[PDB]
Amino acid sequence: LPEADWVGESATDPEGVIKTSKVTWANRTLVAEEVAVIIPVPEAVIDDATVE
Amino acid sequence: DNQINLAERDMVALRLKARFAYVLGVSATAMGANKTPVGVVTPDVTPP
Repeated sequence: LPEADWVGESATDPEGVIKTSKVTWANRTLVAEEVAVIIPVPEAVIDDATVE
Repeated sequence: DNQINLAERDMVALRLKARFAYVLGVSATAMGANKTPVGVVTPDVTPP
């Protein structure tokens, strides 16, 4: 965030100067990553079983 | 050290300017060639 302040009045003092300030932004990222599994089985066990 | 930044101090200024010239018509008359059109009374410096 920027930051305002009380200025005062002077042509010559360190006060009466309006101080400068900065708004800033940053980056966030969605990065896609892969989750997986392999599940191997004998084909004869698929053939013999009573369920899918 | 004498620098004033107007916007940085919330100030303004009036700049006032003029452009002027002057010429004296030292020139010829019926009396001669380079006659001056002005004379002066100078102040008294006597000690009386």
